[PDB]
Amino acid sequence: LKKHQAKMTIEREPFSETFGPKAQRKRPKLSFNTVDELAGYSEQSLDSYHARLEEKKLL
Amino acid sequence: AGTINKPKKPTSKRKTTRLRAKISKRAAEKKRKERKLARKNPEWRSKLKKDPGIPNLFPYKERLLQQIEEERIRRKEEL
Amino acid sequence: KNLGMRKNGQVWLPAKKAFRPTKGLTSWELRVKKRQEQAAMK
Amino acid sequence: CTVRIWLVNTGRTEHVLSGHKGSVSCVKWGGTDLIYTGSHDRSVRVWDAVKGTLVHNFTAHGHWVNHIALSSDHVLRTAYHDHTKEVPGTEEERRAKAKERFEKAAKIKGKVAERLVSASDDFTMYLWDPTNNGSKPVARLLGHQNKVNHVQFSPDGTLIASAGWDNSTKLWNARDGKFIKNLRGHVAPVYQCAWSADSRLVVTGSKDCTLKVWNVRTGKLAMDLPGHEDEVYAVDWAADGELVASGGKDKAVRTWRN
Amino acid sequence: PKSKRARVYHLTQVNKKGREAKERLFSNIRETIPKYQHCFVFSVDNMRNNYLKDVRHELNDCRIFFGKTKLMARALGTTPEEEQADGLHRLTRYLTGTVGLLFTNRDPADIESYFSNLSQVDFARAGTVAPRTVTVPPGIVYSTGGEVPPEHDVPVSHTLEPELRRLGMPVRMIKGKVCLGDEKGEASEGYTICKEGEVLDSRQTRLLKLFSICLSEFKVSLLGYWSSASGEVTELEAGKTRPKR
Amino acid sequence: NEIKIIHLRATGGEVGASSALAPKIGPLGLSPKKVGEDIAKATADWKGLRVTVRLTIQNRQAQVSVVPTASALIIRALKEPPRDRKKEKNIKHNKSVSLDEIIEIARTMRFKSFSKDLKGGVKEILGTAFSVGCQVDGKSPKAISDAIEAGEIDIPDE
Amino acid sequence: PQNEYIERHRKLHGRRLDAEERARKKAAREGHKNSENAQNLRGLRAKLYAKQRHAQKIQMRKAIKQHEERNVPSDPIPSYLLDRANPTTAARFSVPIPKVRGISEEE
Amino acid sequence: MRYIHSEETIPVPENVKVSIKSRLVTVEGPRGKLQKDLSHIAVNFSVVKKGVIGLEIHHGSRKDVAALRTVRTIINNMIIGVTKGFKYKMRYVYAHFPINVNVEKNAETGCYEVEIRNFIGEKIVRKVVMAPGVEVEISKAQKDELILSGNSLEAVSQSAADIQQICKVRNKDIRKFLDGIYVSEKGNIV
Amino acid sequence: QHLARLPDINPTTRTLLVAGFPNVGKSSFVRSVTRADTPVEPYAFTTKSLF
Amino acid sequence: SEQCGFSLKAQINLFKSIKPLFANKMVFIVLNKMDIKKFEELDPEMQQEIN
RNA sequence: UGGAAGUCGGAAUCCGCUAAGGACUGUGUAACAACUCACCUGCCGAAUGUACUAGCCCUGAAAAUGGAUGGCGCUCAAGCGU
Ligand SMILES: [Mg+2]
Repeated sequence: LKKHQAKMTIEREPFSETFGPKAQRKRPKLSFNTVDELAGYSEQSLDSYHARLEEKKLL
Repeated sequence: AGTINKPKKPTSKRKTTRLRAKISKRAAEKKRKERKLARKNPEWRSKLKKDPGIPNLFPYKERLLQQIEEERIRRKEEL
Repeated sequence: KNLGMRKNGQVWLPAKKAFRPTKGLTSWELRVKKRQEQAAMK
Repeated sequence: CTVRIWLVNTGRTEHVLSGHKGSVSCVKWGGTDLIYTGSHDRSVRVWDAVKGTLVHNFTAHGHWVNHIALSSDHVLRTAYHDHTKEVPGTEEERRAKAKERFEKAAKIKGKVAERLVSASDDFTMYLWDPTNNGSKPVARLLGHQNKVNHVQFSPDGTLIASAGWDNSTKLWNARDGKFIKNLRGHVAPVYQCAWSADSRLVVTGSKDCTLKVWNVRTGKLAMDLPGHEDEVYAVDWAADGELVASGGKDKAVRTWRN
Repeated sequence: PKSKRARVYHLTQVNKKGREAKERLFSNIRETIPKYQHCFVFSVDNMRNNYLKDVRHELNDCRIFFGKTKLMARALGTTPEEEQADGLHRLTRYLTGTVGLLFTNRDPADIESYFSNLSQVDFARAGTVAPRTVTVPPGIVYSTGGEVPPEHDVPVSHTLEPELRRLGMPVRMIKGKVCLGDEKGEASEGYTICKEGEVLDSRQTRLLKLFSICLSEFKVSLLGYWSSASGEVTELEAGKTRPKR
Repeated sequence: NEIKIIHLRATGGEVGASSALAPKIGPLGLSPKKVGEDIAKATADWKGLRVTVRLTIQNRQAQVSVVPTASALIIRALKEPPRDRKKEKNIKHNKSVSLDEIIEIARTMRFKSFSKDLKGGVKEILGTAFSVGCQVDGKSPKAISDAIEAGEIDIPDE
Repeated sequence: PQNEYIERHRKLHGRRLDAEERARKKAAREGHKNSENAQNLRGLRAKLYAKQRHAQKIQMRKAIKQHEERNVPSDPIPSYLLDRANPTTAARFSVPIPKVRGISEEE
Repeated sequence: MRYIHSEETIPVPENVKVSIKSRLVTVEGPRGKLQKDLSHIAVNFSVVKKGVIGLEIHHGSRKDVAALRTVRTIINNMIIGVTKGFKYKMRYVYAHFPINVNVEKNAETGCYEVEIRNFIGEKIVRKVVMAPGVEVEISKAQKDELILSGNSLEAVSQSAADIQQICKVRNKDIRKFLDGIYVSEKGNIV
Repeated sequence: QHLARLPDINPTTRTLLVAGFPNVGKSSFVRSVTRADTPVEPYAFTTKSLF
Repeated sequence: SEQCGFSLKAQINLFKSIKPLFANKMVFIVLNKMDIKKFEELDPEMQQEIN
């Protein structure tokens, strides 16, 4: 599946329709559906970002 | 380009004997090769070529066509 | 004075005529008659 | 991108179902008078056939929806005709027999609920129960390594067979969508599959110019049917199970018997 | 001649008309001749003539032709031998310049009263004498150029500033506004588009049209009409004075 | 004491048509909710259809009317099933409309038509219906227009 | 600056005062410039220019022909194979290449 | 093809005196005199009519025939210069640094000199010396305008082009930096 | 090109974040308190990117 | 004053909808355009909801 | 479509008035507006337009000591065809 995800996305929606002078993309692709999910996802993302910063600082 | 104020090395129009002989030999070989290809040519050729005809700017084309009709009717009557 | 606008802004330029170096060799009536003969022969 | 409903006696259009952004590639008509469409705009829609209005719109597929199948297709195709070979006398009791067969095929937990499977070019399938689950899929069927061309429920409603472009036919439990076994042996993409009436056997016609009959309870290749000299495009099994028809690029109908 | 202008091929829908349009005009005029009692000739000289659509709509029972002058003259017939009806070749002497034909069944008095009472103020074309002096005031340039007061006027669009400079106004862009000199109306005088009694040129008329100032009037002048019943041409006041060929 | 005429496009049966109007009628002194309610009341006949609405402004109250357009009249005459515009998108007007109500739409649009006769008005309405994408009498409105032009189908005069 | 700042400056201040006429004059000189390039470039640059201009003429002629002809699958496949990328698809047991150039042992 | 005879005509106004000798054209009017040597073009001059100057080429190629149009326009421009004159109006615009323009007339040479300072804040002083016969005036009707007037269209337009080309923005984005001096109007003095 | 024209927002500094519907005065407030050249216009969605 | 083109009820509804994003932050509702309509001119029920 | 009015897109692309005008050729607007092109009329005035063919000329690739139609030089030739 991840062998073909990239070409599958490009076949579903090309580069020119996504960004550029002739782009038709209006809705983004989100991993959240509700405001509560967005808040939880944001706080988990901040925690993961801080953890990775600490790992790179230790390394 | 700065050709006038600073010209480059000239290109010699003076030939050499070796180059002349090689060019003549290769021209004769190409002539023989195209003769062979003309002999072995698979392309279709018409038995009679398409004649261009009478030019339009010729002033007496219409009277010439009148004549041509006259000899074709005369030949049809004679035959 | 002139009433029109010239595109390049050189308003002093005169009203130029067409560059026809072969002008005046043949007449209009003779050319019409030659047109008729040409169409018939074609 | 439209599905038109025609009155056969008059030849006139009653309803036009539009709303798809791509070509509608597959249409089914259920026994609860609902029209299911799958399209190349990656969507599967459920329409009310009486009113001509949209009921459900599923947009879970990631590529072209190639085929859809209902859990009651086998009985809806044959109506009141069955193994008895005798038809009822009048139209009312014939319709009653047809409705009884549809309900017996479509009962879930004692309630009539048609189940809809959709196969797509995103290598996957989705299983839907619009009556009980709404827009939430029952399961996502995963495991094909290439595009899934054809999909079909068994006549007893317990199994689902899928044919893929990864040279494979796969078997799935029709209730929870879990993978069961892989029918391996084709060497070119499998185009069509068809069930037997007793749900023991599935026949698959592929691009490798062959038909293969698979025993699904044992999981093995029961029979191999060569003879086509080119690609096989259409395969059907008779409702009484006597004959199998195949047709394809070799221009000749081939009929197969025991 | 290797050195020549590259002729532009237009990738547009509408093509050139040719002889088919001329024959169609001939056939339409010759088929509208027998259906009407009077044929008026009218003139609209040095006028925009976009109100002839409204004239056609208001005179829905009449037929109006506004094609080529020579083509309409040849459709009617310039000599008694080739004329379509008796006495039509007398009517062709008015067909010079910008003319039109009006086939009608009404009495001529209604037509004359209608075209005497029809008045429409119009944008002046080049060659017209300016009736008054028009001056854009110094400061911020507005849409009408000072015809309506600025408290009711709207600032002119910023996309017209290169066109105003090309037409000769020394305007500039100040913080998104088109201004004549300074924003406070200083360091410059007003811009006189035209003076009273001055023959307008095309640049001045273009400036007037951009500023939506109308200095002329759309008038349809009837020269003369041919009646089929008497087979004769009656001349009118405008056709009495207009030159004929 | 002046009259201000404002033209807009609205969908019948909604209030949010005044969302774009409220920037400009605010300085004019109009109430956005009042003019939205007036627009909805005037366009309740044209539910689900994009229609043209004229507002006349005098003494800081608005009078709201609906200007008939050929496309809106044809889509209304198609008698499509009701739908929710947020969930039913990319629809097509592929139903059929009869030539008699096409003539009725032409009679309604005579006040805008510059054509000399009702035959020309009917042909304009047929071209508009062809652009919409519907059928006339089960056939293509271009085909009925060609039949009317060639004389197979007659149109009543006025 | 941020976002479309050059467009905002373009809207607030315009162009240079000679930009339109200057671009018009350059586009007018473009024909003489093309002829000078055709007659004056040398070497590989000239060869690439001539090849590019030949291609431009070919596509221009194709576009003109299509605009002239504005006012005027192959093999049967099933519906599930429609709209996909399908191949075009076009005793003496002789091989396609019966004879090739022989190779000596020294080569 | 060689054309046997080709002819051009130049009308001359009543207040103009034209003297042509050995293809040296001297045109005199109310505003002064202009002089142009046209001996690089093979042309026969004549007086075909009172107030009309005739130009002939005999047995000339197409290029030689076409050169007569250039000669006609040059002489007509000389006539327009000595009757009505030529006038070029230039506007200098700036964003932040005001452009300081000083116009002087040099005593020993008789030509005008234009000094430009503070162009985009530069400390250099640009100096352009006008062609003789060209008068430069800082306008009083409008803001930030120069007026270059004269009898020679060549001299007036060349002086305007020199003023335009000395103030070039260098190594900066020309979409953003709009500073410069540009020709705004071209016409006749009268 | 879009990344080159993107504004620089430090996510760990002192920041006022102005939000709401269109046409309520957000860009007017930002113009009045800062030096940013965000346009102020009477139509909705005048501002289409973060300033 | 509702000259933005949206109802104040919808403004309160949007604020309540995006309130879960506003945790661990400070929130200030700024009522703009007091030159058009004051808060006291608003009816008591809407003022009560805002409070 | 947040907005999209011929001119961000997808598909259709008809009728009227016509003298003629695309459900639009480009510039432009957030969207409009505005300008422009296709096409038509008025002025003017007599020959033109397009594509190919044949000649001669330019380009159609060049390194490295300073140099070669044999050299000077030659331009209605002292070059090219008869
Ligand atoms: Mg705003």
